[PDB]
Amino acid sequence: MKVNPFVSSDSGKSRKAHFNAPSHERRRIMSAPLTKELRTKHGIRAIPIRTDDEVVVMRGRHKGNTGRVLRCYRKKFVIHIDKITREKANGSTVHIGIHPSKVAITKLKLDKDRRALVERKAAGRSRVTGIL
Amino acid sequence: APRGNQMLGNAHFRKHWHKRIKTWFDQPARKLRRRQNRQAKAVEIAPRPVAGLLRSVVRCPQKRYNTKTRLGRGFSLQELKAAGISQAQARTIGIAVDVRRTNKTAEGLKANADRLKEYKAKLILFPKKASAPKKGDSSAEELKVAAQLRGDVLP
Amino acid sequence: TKGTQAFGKKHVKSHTLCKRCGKSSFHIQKKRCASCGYPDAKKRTYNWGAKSIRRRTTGTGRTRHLRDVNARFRNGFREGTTPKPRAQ
Amino acid sequence: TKLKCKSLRGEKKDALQKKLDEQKTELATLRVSKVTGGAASKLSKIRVVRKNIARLLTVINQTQKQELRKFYADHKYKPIDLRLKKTRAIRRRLTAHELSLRSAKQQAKSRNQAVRKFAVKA
Amino acid sequence: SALKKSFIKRKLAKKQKQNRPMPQWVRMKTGNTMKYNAKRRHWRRTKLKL
RNA sequence: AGGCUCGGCUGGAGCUUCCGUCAGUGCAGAUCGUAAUGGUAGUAGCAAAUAUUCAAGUUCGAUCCUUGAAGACUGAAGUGGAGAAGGGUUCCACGUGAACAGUAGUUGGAUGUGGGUCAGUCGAUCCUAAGGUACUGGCGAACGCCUUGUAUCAUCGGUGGCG
RNA sequence: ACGUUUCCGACCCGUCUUGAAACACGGAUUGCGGAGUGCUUGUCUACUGCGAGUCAAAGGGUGUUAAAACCUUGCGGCGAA
RNA sequence: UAAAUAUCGACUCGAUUGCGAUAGCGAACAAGUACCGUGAGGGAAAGUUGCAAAGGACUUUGAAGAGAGAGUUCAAGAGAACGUGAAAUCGCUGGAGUGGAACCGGAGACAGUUGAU
RNA sequence: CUCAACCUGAACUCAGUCGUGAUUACCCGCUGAACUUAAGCAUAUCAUUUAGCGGAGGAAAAGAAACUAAAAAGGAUUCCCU
RNA sequence: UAGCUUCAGCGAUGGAUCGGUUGCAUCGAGUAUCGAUGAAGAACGCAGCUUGCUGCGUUACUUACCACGAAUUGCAGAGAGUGGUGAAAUUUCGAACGCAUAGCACCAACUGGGCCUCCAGUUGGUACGUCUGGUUCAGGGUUGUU
Repeated sequence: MKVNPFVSSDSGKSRKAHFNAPSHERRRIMSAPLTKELRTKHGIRAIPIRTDDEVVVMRGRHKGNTGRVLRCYRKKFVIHIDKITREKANGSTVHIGIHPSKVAITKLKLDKDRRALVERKAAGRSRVTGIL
Repeated sequence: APRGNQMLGNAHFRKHWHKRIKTWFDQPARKLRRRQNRQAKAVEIAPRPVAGLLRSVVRCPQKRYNTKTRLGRGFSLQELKAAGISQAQARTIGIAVDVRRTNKTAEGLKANADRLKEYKAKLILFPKKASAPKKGDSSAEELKVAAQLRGDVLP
Repeated sequence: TKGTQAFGKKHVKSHTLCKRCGKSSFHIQKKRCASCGYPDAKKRTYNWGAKSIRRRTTGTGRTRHLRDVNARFRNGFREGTTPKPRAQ
Repeated sequence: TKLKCKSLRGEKKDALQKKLDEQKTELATLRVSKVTGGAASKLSKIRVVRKNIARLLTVINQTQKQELRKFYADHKYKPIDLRLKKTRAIRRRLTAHELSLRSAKQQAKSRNQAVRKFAVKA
Repeated sequence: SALKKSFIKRKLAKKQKQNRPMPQWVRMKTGNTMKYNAKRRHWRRTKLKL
């Protein structure tokens, strides 16, 4: 149970915040878990997903498929993955949106900022796990 | 149309009373607020007593109550003079002064004089400048025992 | 003859657009707005017109300066200072 | 393309004016392209040019106001637009020194009467 | 009237701009609910009380 | 008896026994509120302002749109040509499928897309009329009101010289 | 059993009214909404606790599943003349 | 001349034995909006496809609306006015009755329904 | 009659300030009804209240006795219970 | 036969009911911040395509700076874009200020018209009341001096 008097356990408030969150907050909301191997490799559990990452679908009708994430449609709270597509009536091809919480990251797109973020998360995890 | 044996109605509700309504739904909130204010004042004025100034002993005015005593606004000038405390010294030491009250009876004067004497006995006075203590100033191991008093002073 | 015949003679406007409130309630001959009271220095509001007060009160517009002041108050109306000089 | 105010901060007044003129000329050309059936690729540059004009004007005004503030920093009376824009009431408030002012009687009372620090044993 | 004032003409110009069908591509936006301009005005049916 | 259980079909995410306790707790009516729907009924009716006909064009489609021929009407205090108030794009061109044009419609003051109003001489602008509204002044608990008047009133500006 | 056919019975409900099937008023049909309530003050009654007592007010102390619960009254209300 | 006091009008927060789209603010939605009145002012109705538009390619008749196939989909009888889809009212197919009302209670018969270690 | 003071009163696009207008929940000063109840109605009641005018703040106002009272006396203002 | 009535099945018209819910109602808590440095409110305008709503003001669905760190999205398109926000900017009406109130006019400089007494443009300024001081004044109102 929450103890912070300034954190609301109101379902309506939670839903309103979730569905009106700005882009930078939707970035945090659209987080995906690392696979077991990558988790042991990097020391972190989950990270805000990013374009050009590599993931594997863990649930749904496309479970088991792998590919690179093309777009993070934050407005629609979904990510488009490479090769995860269907055909419209006319024949054109459309990517199927997948919620990042239902995939697992297999490889991180790392740059200066992403490396710094992963280092921060790993250090914090080490600290808290040592304390626990 | 009252019928049978009744007590004649008396309710005062013929005014537009719906415009003036007061509820007490904030009673516990007010209690918590006053507790918080007391805590803040105690932190601000520590180690001085939270209640504040010391109050005098009084006899309730009328004969219906004159067998009881209660706390007063302060100590009269006669009382301070009898206890050997100046008005200014009382003000800086934390003793309420009732500039309006006057003593007409030795017993009433003496009760409050004894109260002042007991308070002076219980008083602990810190150095004005911690480095250099002066006369009348309390000793160091006395100052080490100083603690904030809660509730009325000399209840 | 009151009615259809008399309604054909209605071609002279009695009210026009007001400079202060933009409503077509400015009486030309009286030179006064029936809604906001222009050109009276003060504003026309009556407590019996609760709905009118609600319609024309503050907050029904933009409140640009009020919102700006509210935003600036959050940090103590600090002026003459800039964020710490940094980079990316 | 997109200018950098970090770079613009080093230019002079004449250079900034000339760059503003060039940006305005480019914007006029883009408006002509808009009216004469211009391509979407051309029309997509209008926003960039407008924001570049905005950046140039921002730098110009910031530099000018900094210079004027430095010039008038010491004058007793300053131009109305260089004074502090707090709330009207805050401006009408008494100054800190005036609030701190005390009369001779008040100073004497402070000297003589001074509350001490004490504790009362329970 | 032919002999009008500039500010009346300005108001009429804004009303003319406003009276216009909604763009078709707006209906494809995510979460869009509008299906047409619901504030269209016909000169002969609804009159501007200027 | 108030109602209840089960079966079959539809539906797609909640529901429920019993114990206490609480209530915005049960509808046929109130010319009840609100929304929807019937018989009447393919019925009343679409009848003032003299009137249309022939051939052709376009069209999937023509009493009604267009062309030509004929026959009539307003009859210059017009069913003509222009303006003031009012309207505000209804103006013009090209498309038009649905709605509207109480029949129809290929047509439209409808609808979709575009275009269109050029002034030293036409007006406003300028002068004052009836009248309005300020200043002072007075009144008024006050917002503000009253007078446009020797009430009030120290209300200025013109030639010239000098410069 | 709201199917058909026989024998017997069978006037349209609500309402005011001495009296309604009424040539008295409301009601074309269906869905949904729709009217003895809240509070203050009395009184009686039923139940519960204590009982010449009982309830304690504002308040204070405590309490972090902290608007709750728990503790707390020379004094106050009612009762005891 | 501070404190204890009043007050959600403004800004920011936490809750609820409250309402659940005729309810709850008039307004869950381009709501003080559309619209109405010269004016003061008056003032609505309007929530819901699907997990995902994958929003029905293509063939065929028609000028077109539209229809017949087909495809998508857990599902389209979820097809855009799209969750569910009641009553009133209405059309069709089959059966049965039908002389200036029709309905109804009691009692049989017929048709029909249902049960039989 | 000359010049110089003071007093009173002016003009200044003279130097530098300040006021106006909003907001309504609370706050301060004025002005001020009737419906209604009295089973009628006029005093009375509604009510020193709707409505109207003015003026502030984060609180406002009040406030350090020309007080309460008649004890063996209390001791500014504000607020709560009684 | 048809029509009418009725029963069973099927289908229309209609939008009740059920199922939640970024909405509403009420309770409680924390804070004190409008305006001549131009408020509240109104009008007009601003986007590549965007009527309305929302946002913004001619730097106009936003500039600068700082934090984070890869998007926006209907189609295009090319340290992103979001958040904070201390710098800059903030149109016209509006207490609304030159006078009037949907119009016209005065002062100064500078620039252009060739020169300029005449035009045009730009900039700055000209409201009411009031306080302090300044300058120039008026009155046998009182007084002194020649």
